[PDB]
Amino acid sequence: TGHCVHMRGLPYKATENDIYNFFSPLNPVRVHIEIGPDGRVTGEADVEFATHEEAVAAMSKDRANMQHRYIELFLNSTTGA
Repeated sequence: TGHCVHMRGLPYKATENDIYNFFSPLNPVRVHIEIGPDGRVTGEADVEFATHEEAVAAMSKDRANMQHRYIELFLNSTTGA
């Protein structure tokens, strides 16, 4: 669908909208929210953006979700998309 950006270490309140609205005030053109059982555990997701430029603006704050603390936030795409 879009660009995409990866996340590992997500908390017991992980949701698709949770993860991308902390990545920043961004708009993923898609999300996949991916975890242990049901959205509560170690989460392991990827999110699909309006370009390396939407997603690199996500690459600005990393540490910033889990009770103020950190997730493996990393690009994996190119602005093609």
